[PDB]
Amino acid sequence: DDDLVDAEGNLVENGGTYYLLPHIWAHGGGIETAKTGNEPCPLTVVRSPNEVSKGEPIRISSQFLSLFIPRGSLVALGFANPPSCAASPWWTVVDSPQGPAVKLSQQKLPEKDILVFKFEKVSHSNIHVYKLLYCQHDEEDVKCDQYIGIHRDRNGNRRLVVTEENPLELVLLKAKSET
Repeated sequence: DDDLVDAEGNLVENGGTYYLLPHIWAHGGGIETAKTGNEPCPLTVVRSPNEVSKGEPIRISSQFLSLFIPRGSLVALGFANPPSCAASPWWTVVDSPQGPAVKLSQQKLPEKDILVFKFEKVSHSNIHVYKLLYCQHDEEDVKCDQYIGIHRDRNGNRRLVVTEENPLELVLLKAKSET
């Protein structure tokens, strides 16, 4: 086993709630939502610009029943307290002209549209730091070949989108609670 480890050195709990913080202190705060484009409400998943903000507590749920999250496990990521307009907490990835973007949804999605993420251990770190991969279909299965990074839009929103150059790198900090 090489399970996911949180920021304090304890195994990440499956289904538990964590703050998804940048490894580099100066790179902003935790994850939250913004209302962008023609969205009717906040459905865009973004990173807070406030370095002191832990952002929202995020549920990290494996495809398995286990207590912890094994190496190479696909996960679904969801807001413990999502905007009222989202039908569920879960993040999904929606294609667009500029590329896949991380969003919330106004309907309930099938598990195959939310179990699309995987954390990947970053080499050369003392603290457990992970890149976040997006896993598209291998037309029957799934393949995690793209990374999530940030794209600051003309309004300053630091949107989580599929990236090419600089994957974000996070540390998972356990939250006092979710709900």
